[PDB]
Formats: sequence, C-alpha cells, structure tokens
Amino acid sequence: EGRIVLVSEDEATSTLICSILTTAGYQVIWLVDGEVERLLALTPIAVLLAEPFSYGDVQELVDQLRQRCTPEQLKIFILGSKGNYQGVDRYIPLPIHPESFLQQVTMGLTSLATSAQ
Amino acid sequence: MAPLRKTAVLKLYVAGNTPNSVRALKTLANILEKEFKGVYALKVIDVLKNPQLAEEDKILATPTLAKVLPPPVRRIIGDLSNREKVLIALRLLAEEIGDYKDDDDK
Repeated sequence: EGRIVLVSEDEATSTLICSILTTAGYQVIWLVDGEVERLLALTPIAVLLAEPFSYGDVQELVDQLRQRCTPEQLKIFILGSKGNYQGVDRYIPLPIHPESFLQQVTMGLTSLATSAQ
Repeated sequence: MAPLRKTAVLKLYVAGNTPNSVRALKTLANILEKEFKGVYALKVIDVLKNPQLAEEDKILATPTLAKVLPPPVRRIIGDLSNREKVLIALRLLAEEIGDYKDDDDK
C-alpha cells in the first residue's frame, strides 16, 4: 500500500515529487488531469493534486473522487495555494521544501488502520 | 540508503477509452508496484485529452512506453496488455540500472 498518484500539468514539480517519494520506499504515478477513470484504474492510498489546473477544476476532481471512493479508503492532498476544501486531509502550500513535503505526507498517512498491509 | 531523489521514470502514452489501453496501466503498475517499487516512477499521458503532446514526442501509436531515465532514452512499442511481455521488458531494464558504478573508469 505504498502507491501514490500525483496529478499536475507541471512536469518539473511532478518529477521532484516522484523522485523524493520513490526513494523513501513509495511508488508515485503521475497522471494527467481530466481523467477520473484513470485515477480509479490506479486507485492509490492518497491522491496529490498540484495547482494550478488549466484542463480541469480542483473542486471538481475532489468531489468526483469523493463520490467514487470513500474518505476512509482514499485520502486527498492539495499542493499549491489555499487548499481549504472539504474532503482534503491536509494541504501543502508552495513553495515547498523536500523535508516539509515528506513530513506532511508521512503524517497524513496516519489514518484509517495505520497499517502497512 | 544515503542516495536519494535518484529514480528512473517510465512514460506511458495511452488513450482513455480502449479497454486494452485502460487495463494497460493496471498491468504495468502491478508489476512495478511489487517487483520494482521505489525504483521506477510512472508518468501517463492521455493522447485523447492532449493530442499535441503525442505529436511533440512523435508518437502516433498507443499504448507506447517511453524510457526517460537512465539515458540514453528508449522507446518501447508493443502489446502492454500482456503481463508476461511487460514483466520481461521491465526485468531487463532492472538489470541495466542495477549494473551501475560511480566513476568505475576500468
């Protein structure tokens, strides 16, 4: 249960995020926005949305994920500005730091059954 | 465990409609998630959502697997629906990345 999906149009931020989480033992999959079915296909333990989104609405994706997956089974995190939306466990404001991002993700993982398997 | 942020990136070009393309992600993720987790990051682009991306990478067919790191970059075109071939292709890649030395010289 170490699969994390990151959705963002900006490849540079996504590349850094993917590399930092992978070396920590987690697997990050970068998916393009606008495709909920793709998100469902690779249903991770947590979904990372990094602003800004030009091909979709941030609230729309959050709402759609909530409708298909329960909050106890799938967690939603937003990287960018504000992040004060319902269905979001924690938000990560930019600019972000390597240690800061990892600590927030790790702490956010303390939910549901808090078990590796 | 000292090295960090050093991972390989695999790109998958697919179409969000065809079952063989939709399930391809599932077969690719399954093999990488268990056998090679924390080593390879996966990037997926939907050609039906942003057609110009495919044109930029000169890709007119899907599903297509593109190797970003480690370079030189490589292009893999074939049936990704079959887990057997996918595992075989990924296993070969694993051996290539595993055999890496820092300033071996000789």
